[PDB]
Amino acid sequence: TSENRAQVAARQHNRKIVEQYMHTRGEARLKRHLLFTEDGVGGLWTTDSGQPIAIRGREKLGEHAVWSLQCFPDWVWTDIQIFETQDPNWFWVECRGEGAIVFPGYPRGQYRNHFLHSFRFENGLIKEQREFMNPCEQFRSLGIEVPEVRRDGLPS
Amino acid sequence: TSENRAQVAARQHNRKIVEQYMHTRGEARLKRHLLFTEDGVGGLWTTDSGQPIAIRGREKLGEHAVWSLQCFPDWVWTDIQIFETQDPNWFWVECRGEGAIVFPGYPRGQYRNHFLHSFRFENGLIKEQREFMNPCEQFRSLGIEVPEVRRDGLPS
Ligand SMILES: O=C(c1cccc(O)c1)c1c(-c2ccc(O)cc2)sc2cc(O)ccc12
Ligand SMILES: O=C(c1cccc(O)c1)c1c(-c2ccc(O)cc2)sc2cc(O)ccc12
Repeated sequence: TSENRAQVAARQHNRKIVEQYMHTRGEARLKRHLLFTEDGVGGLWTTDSGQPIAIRGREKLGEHAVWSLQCFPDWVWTDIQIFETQDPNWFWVECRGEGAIVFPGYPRGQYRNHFLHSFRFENGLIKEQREFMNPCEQFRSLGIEVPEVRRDGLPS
Repeated sequence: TSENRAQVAARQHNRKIVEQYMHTRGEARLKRHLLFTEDGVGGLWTTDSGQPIAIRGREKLGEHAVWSLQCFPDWVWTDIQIFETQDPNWFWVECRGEGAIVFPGYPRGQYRNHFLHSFRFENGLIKEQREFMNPCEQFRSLGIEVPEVRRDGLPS
């Protein structure tokens, strides 16, 4: 059907955008915001406070990349697995990430973590990117003590 | 093609299993392990230590459900969104979960969180289930202090 053709076409184009995003590194990160719609949103959905840190708007995304290039100067996404879905405009990615972390007021460290990303598209560009990770590993990379759930009472 | 028919059939059956898993509640949780292969694995991939808590084998999954029915006595998954993928044997689920948490040696609490699940299938049953969440919300539900990354030096 004409609908299936349109959905197939959208999914193939959108997959190329996800691939490009995931392989953007170095100075090219300063232009990654051009993969978003003008009102596109990106950011980190898993933080210590329980609220997302959402960067709203293509312009603010480009401004944020200037910061992230300083505080994550050599970040790489690795082990990238891209998942298309029944929605041609919705993709998920499982990957790892790694790089130096140079966060204001903390010792320089090395950060490694597992990540899941969600990518939702509109008219050929990213409308919403969300990443999900375990913040405990970011705490460790910053030298912040991670609390330990006591396991004495739990099954082996 | 015959391959596409086989993949389409697998995906439709597997989706019904994911739906059944996500809607299993109450005493029916004691039989949820029958949705797994004999060597199937399930568990929690995001914890304070950074290592998964994997429950290995259909038999051990059924034993674990006895524990989880005591310590999460009224758990419900809500806001369930099931994502098929290009792999007919791989699904992702975005959802929320909620219920009392009655963990050994901690005050009884109420736990709410956002979750992602991965479901991989073999021969019509779950070979690997993995959940991913932000442990900071589980800490809060247990009365454990969550450290705060200092944000003074960060862009507004
Ligand atoms: O790393 C990040 C982060 C968040 C969004 C985008 C990004 O590129 C990095 C964290 C925070 C952060 C907040 C505002 C900001 O302008 C830069 C950074 S605050 C915080 C608290 C945590 O517990 C864990 C992570 C972060
Ligand atoms: O809740 C869970 C959990 C884990 C797997 C399956 C399950 O049903 C529940 C956590 C833990 C746990 C470990 C062993 C066990 O037999 C029961 C529980 S240890 C720990 C540490 C954290 O930081 C956060 C969660 C858990």
